[PDB]
Amino acid sequence: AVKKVGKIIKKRTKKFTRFQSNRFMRVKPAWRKPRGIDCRVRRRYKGTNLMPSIGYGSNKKTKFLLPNNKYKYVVKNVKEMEPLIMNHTKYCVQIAHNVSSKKRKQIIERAKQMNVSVINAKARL
Amino acid sequence: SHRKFERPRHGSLGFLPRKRCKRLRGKIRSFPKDDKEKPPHFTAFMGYKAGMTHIVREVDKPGSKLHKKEIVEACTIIECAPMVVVGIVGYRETPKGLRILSTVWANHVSDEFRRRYYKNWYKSEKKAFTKSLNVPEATKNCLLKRIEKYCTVLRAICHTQPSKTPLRMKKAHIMEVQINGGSMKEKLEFVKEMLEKNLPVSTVFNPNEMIDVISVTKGHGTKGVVSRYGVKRLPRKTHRGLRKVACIGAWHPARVQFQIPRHGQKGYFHRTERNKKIYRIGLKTDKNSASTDADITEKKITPMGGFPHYGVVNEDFLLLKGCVAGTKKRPITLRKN
Amino acid sequence: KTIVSTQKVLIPEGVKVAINARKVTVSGKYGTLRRSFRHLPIDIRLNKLKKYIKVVMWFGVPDSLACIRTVCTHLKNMFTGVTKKFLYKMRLVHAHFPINSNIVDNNTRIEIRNYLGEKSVRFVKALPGVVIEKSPNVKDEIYVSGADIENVSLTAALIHQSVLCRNKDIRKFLDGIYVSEVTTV
Amino acid sequence: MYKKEYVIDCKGHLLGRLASLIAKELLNGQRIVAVRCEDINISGSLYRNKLKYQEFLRLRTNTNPKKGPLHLREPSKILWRCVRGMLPHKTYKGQLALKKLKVCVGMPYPYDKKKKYVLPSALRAFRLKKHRRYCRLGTLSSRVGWNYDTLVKKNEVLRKQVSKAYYKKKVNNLNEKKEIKTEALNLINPEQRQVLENFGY
RNA sequence: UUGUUUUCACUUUCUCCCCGCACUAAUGUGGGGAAAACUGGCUUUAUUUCUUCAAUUAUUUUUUUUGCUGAGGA
RNA sequence: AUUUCACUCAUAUUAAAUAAAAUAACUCCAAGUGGGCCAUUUUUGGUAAGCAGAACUGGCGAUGAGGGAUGCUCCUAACGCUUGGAUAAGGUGCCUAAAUAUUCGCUCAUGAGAUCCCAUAAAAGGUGUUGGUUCAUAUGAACUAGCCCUGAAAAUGGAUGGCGCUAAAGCGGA
RNA sequence: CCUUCGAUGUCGGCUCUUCCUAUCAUUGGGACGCAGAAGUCUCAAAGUGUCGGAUUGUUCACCCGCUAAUAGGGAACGUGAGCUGGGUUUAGACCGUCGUGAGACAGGUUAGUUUUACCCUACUGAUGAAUUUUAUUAUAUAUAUACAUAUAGUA
RNA sequence: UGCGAAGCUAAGUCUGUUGGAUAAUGGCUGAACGCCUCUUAAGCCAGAAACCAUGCUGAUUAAACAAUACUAUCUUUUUUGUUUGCUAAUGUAAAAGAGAAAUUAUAUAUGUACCGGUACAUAAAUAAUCCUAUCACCUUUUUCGUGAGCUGAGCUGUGAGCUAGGCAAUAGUUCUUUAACAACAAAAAAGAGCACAAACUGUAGACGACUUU
Repeated sequence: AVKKVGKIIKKRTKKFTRFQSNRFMRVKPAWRKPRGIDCRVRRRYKGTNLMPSIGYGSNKKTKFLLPNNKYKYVVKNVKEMEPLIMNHTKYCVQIAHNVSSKKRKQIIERAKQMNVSVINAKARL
Repeated sequence: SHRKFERPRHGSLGFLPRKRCKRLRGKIRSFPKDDKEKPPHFTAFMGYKAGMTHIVREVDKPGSKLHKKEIVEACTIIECAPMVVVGIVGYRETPKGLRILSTVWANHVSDEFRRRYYKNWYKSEKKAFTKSLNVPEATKNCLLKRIEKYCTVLRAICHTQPSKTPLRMKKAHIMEVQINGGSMKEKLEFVKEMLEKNLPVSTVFNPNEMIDVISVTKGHGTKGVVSRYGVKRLPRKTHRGLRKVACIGAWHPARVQFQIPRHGQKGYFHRTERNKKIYRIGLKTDKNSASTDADITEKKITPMGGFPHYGVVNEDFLLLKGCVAGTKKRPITLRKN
Repeated sequence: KTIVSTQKVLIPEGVKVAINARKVTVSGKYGTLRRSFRHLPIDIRLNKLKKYIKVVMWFGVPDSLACIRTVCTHLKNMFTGVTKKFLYKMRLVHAHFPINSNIVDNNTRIEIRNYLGEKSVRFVKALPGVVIEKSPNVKDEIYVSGADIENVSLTAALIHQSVLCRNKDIRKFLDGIYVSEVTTV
Repeated sequence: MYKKEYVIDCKGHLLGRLASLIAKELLNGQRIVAVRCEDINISGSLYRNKLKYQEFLRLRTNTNPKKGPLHLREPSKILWRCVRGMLPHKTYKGQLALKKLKVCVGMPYPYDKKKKYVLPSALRAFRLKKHRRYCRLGTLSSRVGWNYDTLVKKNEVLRKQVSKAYYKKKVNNLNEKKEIKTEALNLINPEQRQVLENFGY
């Protein structure tokens, strides 16, 4: 069903799974459109693995923003934080996975004094 | 398509499943219908198959090829030491069948009877039936009065005395014999006056009387279809053996029917044969049990050397015309017609 | 579908009747008859001081209307039977083998022998309230009497049907017991 | 529908209509107990219904009749099977609805002492024209092989006697209570009296 | 080659008479006759709150209790 | 006949009406396809066929959804993701959401009957019952057509979808 | 020619079971051009039973004989991981006819490998726990209670 | 090679019911249709190797159940709680007055009184009804019923009531009204044997299982 928090409405949860991936190990759950001929899912038989459509698209006014109602931006050092100084209340910052504890403390403190929220603030400590 | 040549099926479907019987003891499925007019009387008895012999009798069948001539007939000997009556059970009719109201025991029961309640009597404390028997007589009379008022079928618990037989078994075979006769008032007193004393066979049965026999047939383990159902042997050229049923069903239904003979257990089946005539009720006391007025010899029923695989019959017995199901030492329940 | 249809039955002198919920009871000098009509939709108006009973049906289709006269005739048969016993005279006819009839059990359970020389006893038990005897005038006659027309007639039919011949030309082997006449006492 | 359980007297009730009403109640989560199931009526002649049951009886699985349609002969079981056939018994909810039903022949110990209800929408007197044949489920079951009809009749006449005694005692108690009321009604205040007789108490 | 006119036959009785005279489904009844005129119908005068002023259609104006929804941010 | 000059033939609703008529016209390059099948209507061969061969249109293929219990082709209706409302086809005794609704008839079946496709039934009969028509002094006839009945027999056990239903939950209406 | 040619083992017999009724006999009836006897027509009825052999691979058939009767059928033309392999239907060979020939024959003849179950289910027998949101045709000194009752092991 | 007990075995021996309701058919009474008619109306009868019972076989085919015999620390009230794999501990297919025992007939029933009948009452929108709820507390005057203990009987308690008096509720507008039933844990008070295995058997048997000592 639809999920609605604040103004952000997510039109569908529980991401689509590939047909028959439940009962075949070689078939990964990642969605693939089934070509088939008599394919059930392709023909849209009721009660079987509905396919993604453009109609599920979230509205463009609130498309990419996180539950904190702002867009995420992934940074790798303190230098890539400069553009956030202007839109600190529209963007949250996430530190890249391959950033060391050297630099993570620096990015955390810089974002703190920049007044921009950090997503994975308590990582690697 | 149809069979080229029809012939009746093999074996009776009425004795299915040909599985092993639950118990070694013959169990009466139903007792004869109650007749109010007749006086109260017992209906069944228990004995043991001692073996068989043959007798000579003069036929009195006019217009028959035998008539006045003397005939040899096979006869089964069933040793019947007196049974002991120990209990009364009352039944009442409900739309769900017969319901026990209660059972009333006698003041004393034999150790032979109590053994039947134990799997390991030798190591047991033998505490069964030890403190339920000294109940006050007032409650006894109350239970009998309620049985009189409400019950409509009366049976007496009675047990055999294997110690009087050559059996290795020591625990008694116990069973309920239904009392058929007058009203419950008379039935209750008829059983109460016999609530502890011995029950001889002569009380239950008379000579020259037709009775039914209930017993478990002789066991044979698992047997092939040829022996078990009497199917015809396949020709000698058959590839994977000839002692089997060739076709065990048509293509459809795509199953094997339950009417198809198959290998399995043979023997040790419960059976109830009708119309066995009592030829003589031999008594323990007399020494001429096997003597006739045309023989006047001094001899008892036991053949010289003893009954094979059984022993010596030192108690009451009845000479039954024909054969009866079961091996030697098998408990046979005799039922009134 | 007619609105109301009635028919009237006179009550004879020596009879006393009682009708409750179309359950009629008739009493006379020859016994008592008791009949139930609860399988028909009818009002039974019993008038005692002026005799007669009227059977009236409302909204009767012809199939149901056919039963009014049936009920009335049943009632008048009850009256006649209770005032003068219904009598069925039967005749025993035989070609070569005389039929030996024996009446036992205080005029019930007649037994028949020598039917076609079969020397096997046949017998019929009279229905309740029915008496079988032999006529004192004609030697091959049987009287079946009683208050209930249905009972006596059924008993006579039982006598007749107990003695049918088998595997022979029925129109040549005429022997048997036949209802010669039906009257009253 | 809103009681802990409904005890209904099946005497003089048409089998199919009664089963339909019972099934709807059970599906709505109402526990019912059907008593005197051997007095259920069925439209159509006794011979016709006997023929129908013989056709049912002739029906068994050829391979192994143990698995076949268990035929059942008690009128209570017949009513139970009719209700089951009127019910989605192969689902969990349908199974619960089926098990919420109890059927008896006669009136046993708990149910002979509680109020029995009647469904007028299924009464023979209201649903069958008086000139058309009907059957009695008890006699049908007896002809099919129930062989417990007469015993139920005996138990029923005994229950009739005890119920008659109870009813006489209850009538005496109600009469004496009404006599108490008509006199104690003069001892209350007059305006209380006026209210009571105005509203018919 | 259309109108126009004429005749009898049409109702209620808890009315009466005769016959069956209690015969009815009936606290009545079947058949045959008389009676006026409550009943029913019509014609006048006054009224429509004693009572009715309907229904359908066209044309208009409201009303009780309530379900769901709130895009946008000029 | 062509050419050039004149004059002028509704257009303000548009030389008849209507038109999400330019979503047109044209050009280029190229894919797949070139075994079809079904329904209504028509039709050829055939005794007939879920047979063979054709015509029109619509479908199935290539297509799901509601209904027809079930069903590639029938009825409704064609499809982004939702919230309400109201319906179509079809239904409202239970299975199963909604009427044991209302109103008027018919029918009793000892193998009743019960939604197009659709899942078979005929000639011939009936003194079953219901309603009409035409002849003869409340009777006798002869017709007629509704429901019912006979005609009506097959193989695992059995199917109005099941239960069941007769003051219908059947048939024909409103 | 709708399904099966990346194979559904294609004749008959033997064996074994079940089903239908359009009933051959047996059961009880009705009709007769029915005296009896025998028989014919027909109804309800599928409970019971429907055989031994000679010839032929045969089904079919036809005789001998018994019988009460020797009825008709279905089940993938029931039944080949049940058999057999006589026939048909590979390769050898013979004859006749046909063909120039290689060869052909819905002509005859003779000889010619018949594979696998230990899986699932079905069926036949053989052990066997667990079973409270479960059960109750009562239980209580002419008398109350389901608002109750019921533990478990052994026998 | 003879004979060959025991055991298996047939070619040997023994045993293999009667009731109900019906079909076909033949009938009874009897209208429709003044007569007649087995009913092709209502209401009945007799009736078959068929049907259903009876009888027989299974019944872990009913995941079924009863009575009996003996036994396992066990059995009854109150308070607090169930907010190394474990060693305290909770679940509801349905509480919010979940209220209700005569029987029966449907072209009628039921009670009473007499001898199925007569007479009289009652009931006939029957649950469209009846019954049950709120009067707190404490104090005074008291009235009437039931339990412990005492000796048909006195007293205490309990339930209902009578006269008179003053005495409380308050959480800011509702977020289920935490209200039922059953169970369990801890702590207090009172009362309260068998089976398998083993050896043997052989009426049993592939192994289990079964019969025994």
